Amino acid sequence: HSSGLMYTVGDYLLDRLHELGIEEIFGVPGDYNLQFLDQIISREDMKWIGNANELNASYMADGYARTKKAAAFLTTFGVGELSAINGLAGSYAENLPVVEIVGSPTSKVQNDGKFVHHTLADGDFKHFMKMHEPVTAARTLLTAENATYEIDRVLSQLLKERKPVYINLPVDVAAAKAEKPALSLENTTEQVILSKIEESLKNAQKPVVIAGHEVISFGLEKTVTQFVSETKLPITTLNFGKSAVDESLPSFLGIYNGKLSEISLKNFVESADFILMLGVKLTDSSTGAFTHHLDENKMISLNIDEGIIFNKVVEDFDFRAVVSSLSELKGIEYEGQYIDKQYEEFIPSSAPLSQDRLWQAVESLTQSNETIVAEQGTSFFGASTIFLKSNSRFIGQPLWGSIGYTFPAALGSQIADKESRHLLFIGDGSLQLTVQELGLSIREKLNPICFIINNDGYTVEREIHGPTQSYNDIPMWNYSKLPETFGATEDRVVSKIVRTENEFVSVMKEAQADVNRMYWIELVLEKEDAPKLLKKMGKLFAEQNK
Amino acid sequence: HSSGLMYTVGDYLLDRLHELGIEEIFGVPGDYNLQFLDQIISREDMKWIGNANELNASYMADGYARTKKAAAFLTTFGVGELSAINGLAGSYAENLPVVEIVGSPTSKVQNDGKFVHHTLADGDFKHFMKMHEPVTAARTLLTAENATYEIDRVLSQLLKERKPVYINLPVDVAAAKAEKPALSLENTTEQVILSKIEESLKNAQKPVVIAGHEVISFGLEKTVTQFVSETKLPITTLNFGKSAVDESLPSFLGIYNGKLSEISLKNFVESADFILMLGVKLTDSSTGAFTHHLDENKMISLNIDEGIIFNKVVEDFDFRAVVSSLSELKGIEYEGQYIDKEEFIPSSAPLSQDRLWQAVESLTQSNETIVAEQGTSFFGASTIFLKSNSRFIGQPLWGSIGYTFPAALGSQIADKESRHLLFIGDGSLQLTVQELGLSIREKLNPICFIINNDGYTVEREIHGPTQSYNDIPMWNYSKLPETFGATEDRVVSKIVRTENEFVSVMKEAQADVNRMYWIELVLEKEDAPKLLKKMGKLFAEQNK
Ligand SMILES: Cc1ncc(Cc2c([C@@H](C)O)sc(CCOP(=O)(O)OP(=O)(O)O)c2C)c(N)n1
Ligand SMILES: Cc1ncc(Cc2c([C@@H](C)O)sc(CCOP(=O)(O)OP(=O)(O)O)c2C)c(N)n1
Ligand SMILES: [Mg+2]
Ligand SMILES: [Mg+2]
Repeated sequence: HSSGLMYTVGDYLLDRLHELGIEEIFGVPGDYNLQFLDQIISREDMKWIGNANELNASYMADGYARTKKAAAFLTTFGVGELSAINGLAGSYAENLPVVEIVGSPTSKVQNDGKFVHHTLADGDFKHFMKMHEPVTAARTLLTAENATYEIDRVLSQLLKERKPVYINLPVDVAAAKAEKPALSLENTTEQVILSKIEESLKNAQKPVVIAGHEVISFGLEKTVTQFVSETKLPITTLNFGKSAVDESLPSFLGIYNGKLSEISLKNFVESADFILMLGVKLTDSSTGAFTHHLDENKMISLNIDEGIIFNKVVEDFDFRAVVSSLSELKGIEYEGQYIDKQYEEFIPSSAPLSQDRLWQAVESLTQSNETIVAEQGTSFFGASTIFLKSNSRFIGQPLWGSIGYTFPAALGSQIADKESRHLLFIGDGSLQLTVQELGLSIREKLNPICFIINNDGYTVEREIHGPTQSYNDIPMWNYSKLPETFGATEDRVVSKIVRTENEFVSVMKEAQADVNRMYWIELVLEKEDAPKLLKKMGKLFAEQNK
Repeated sequence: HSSGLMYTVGDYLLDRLHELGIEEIFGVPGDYNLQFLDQIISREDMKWIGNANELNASYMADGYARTKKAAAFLTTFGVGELSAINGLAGSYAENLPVVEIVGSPTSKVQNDGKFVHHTLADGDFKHFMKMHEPVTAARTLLTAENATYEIDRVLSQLLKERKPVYINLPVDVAAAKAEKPALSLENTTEQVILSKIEESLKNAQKPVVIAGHEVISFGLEKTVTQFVSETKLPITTLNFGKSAVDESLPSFLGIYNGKLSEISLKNFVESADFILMLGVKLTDSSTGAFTHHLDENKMISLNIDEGIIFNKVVEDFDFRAVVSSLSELKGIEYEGQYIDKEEFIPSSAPLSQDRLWQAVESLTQSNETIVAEQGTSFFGASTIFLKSNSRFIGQPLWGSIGYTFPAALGSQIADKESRHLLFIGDGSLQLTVQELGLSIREKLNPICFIINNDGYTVEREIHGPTQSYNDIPMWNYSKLPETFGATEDRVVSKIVRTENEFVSVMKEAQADVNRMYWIELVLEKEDAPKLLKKMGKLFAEQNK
């Protein structure tokens, strides 16, 4: 004790999760995990945060992982795990270190082949783990004797690749005896790679660094930011991995998005004489539908699973080790120009809110040490191009792109860093998929600023195909009234409806000033209104489907 | 004159769905399915009914299947289909004929291995179909050259087994040319089975029939009901397959649930000299945690996959064909007795669980469908005797909480003339509440009871009665319809606390066929119906 005044498999698992930095476990209870849940409740160093449903729990764990750099959630066998699998798939796609724990029937029930609840009544308890093979880096069915090695094996794989892993935990196994961990869980080609990077950077007249999502996966943002700060090297990111570096760096150019990039940024990146890509994946939504021009002949790219050194593929290196050794490089100093930074100002009028003006206002009014979370739809595509301030971050999911993700994800991220004020931008259509975590937000007394874009349906989809087709319409809820209906009082959540630019600035300032309450702001915009980038990207998506 | 002087693969699929009797398609749009969606919207013979999310869409299609006897839903590649997979798993477990259509990127995009949205950015577009293998009877990724063959193959498997099937439909493939279908979709072993059943029923002095969920799967309820009515044979069902026969039959004994059965029913079933089981599976929640006593030496059981004739296994038979030939058997008439069959008088007393289900039993009418969610609702409602032409939807094998709300709406869409009564707990409603918008848009008139007992009471009864994980955030449930956009001409919302209030509101609801009823029932967290008090401890022992 600080004052100076049987261990089980369940304790071992929880101790290892604590080592990973996890202080909160998400999910939904079931009879097959209640005894292990008791162990979670008893922990002084970690909190159970129960969700309304398992898909939302998986999304929430993903957001938490993006900020905390590790996460865990708990489901019940069959019905819980299968409800969550789309969230885990997203975590695999965008490479987030999430542990799913699945409580399963006792070893004896499984071995007896009993037709119990949450099964297909065929006595086979292994179908569901098999179904997770494509979306997990490692998976295990624990036994009393295998538990400590199996837990360590799969969590070591989480540390190695920062992809999700899967632990099936039978009821009786969690209660079985174990002993405390003895040790914690935590170069030639690597040194060659560093020498070639050093040589290339020093010889380059116009170098450019491109940082991506795998930097975020490994929590290497501060490391890359420091490297770029010290060397003054020009840097850009895709919208996939936005905030992989601090956007207040003087050498940060903006977001490269193929032919949809700002012209001066596009010209700079595409005329660079050397390109260093760190943890980047080029996807449709992050390259203006594959209209990027990045010359492999002038490039060294480093990813988790491979590196390409001027066209030579290498696999025998550690991505984290190489990136962390970049500030052993001395004497690299860019002496050229960057591009002109446009002046950021927003002067409101009484005009009704429009998309392009909305994002101009958000850019101006967002502060340092805030996290912007933006949903697929007008929100992602508008917010993607805003210049973030010092120590500010971004969460978007452009590869997996599961609408509804951002609401639970914003809440998980907000729990992960209570000192970083989260601003959520989510569409009306997207909120309807995951709205039930509003209850959790109230119970946990979270204080994010949530903006719900009521544009009477799926505007991003209207921009791609069938602008006046009925399938792009949704039932209109009274969005501003949701907190009250879900049990919130005025001293917990402040709810608003905003129609004009003047109203938006007033509420935004009011919300930003009041750090001790959650804000729930219904923004009314026209269904035909889309931000400039989305008007362009919509037609590219449409072309891709022809 | 005086002088003497196109059809596509998408259309083909929709024509086949029409053939299956499907008039509504559920789901959620995505760019990879919008052009196929245009084809659905254009149809005169079926309607797109868009859901809030895909899990709910799969649940809704399942409920629709239970009543309509076939169903379809549409998702987008990756994110849509994986969101729905728990619903499809439940349809596989409980054997419902649901078709999932997944809209996927163009064949060119797939062949080029492009890193497009809703993928793992590895160029592989086959992972998600593989993930469906254990929960589908058949699956296909359509090409322009195999599309009609493959549609017919998988829909024929749906007809054969009545389990869910899966069709991945690339954008360009749906728009590819096709020709209208040339053919419609559709032994001694069966004769021996029928003869052995006939002989056993002829010679039996105390036969009993047990009907199960696979009867519901094949739409054989009326067939089995007719057979039992003609022969006067004693019949029971498990709670898994409740309403596989009409419960108003004179020879309907009640629900057999192992040692938790009513004593006279248990004694009757377990002393029968011959047992005929039709489409039954014995599961923990449907046998009082495996405390049933059914002697295979006295039994002929028929299932979709397998038949057992006095311990001898048979497989070369058509389950539907055999069940459909039972009314042709002769010299079968039961001449014995059954088992012996209180007026419900309400008071101002606060609502309690056992009294609630007594009231429901007394007030339920003919031509209703009762839907009951895992929790106090299922365990209470499962023993109510249904009136004539009334049905039940419960999911005791798969047991996914939240299922019943979308399922109840889907079933209600499937049969507009059966008034649906839903009993769902507060904890369960919180998983699937967003389909309230759909119910309002579609002007559905079910009667919905939400059991507000301040958390997960069934779980409290199993383990940790005062542990914080059994608590949930309390919503103002009665206010949900209003907040989701309902007006008073569409939904009537109320909070009910007493027995008098309950009888009044249920009667009021049943009398008003033109509006939806949304009724919050207030009960204590410690209160559970008698069956659940027992089952809670049996689950606890099962997890030792
Ligand atoms: C789980 C799921 N289902 C379906 C989709 C398809 C889809 C998107 C594809 C393109 O990813 S964008 C979109 C509409 C989002 O509408 P909104 O939230 O109202 O946003 P806004 O009106 O501001 O554009 C859908 C349904 C998806 N991405 N994820
Ligand atoms: C999708 C999902 N998640 C979790 C469970 C576990 C579970 C049940 C296991 C046993 O199936 S029963 C139950 C509580 C239901 O609570 P309620 O709806 O408030 O019902 P009541 O309070 O009336 O008992 C849960 C969470 C489940 N069945 N399905
Ligand atoms: Mg919208
Ligand atoms: Mg409850």
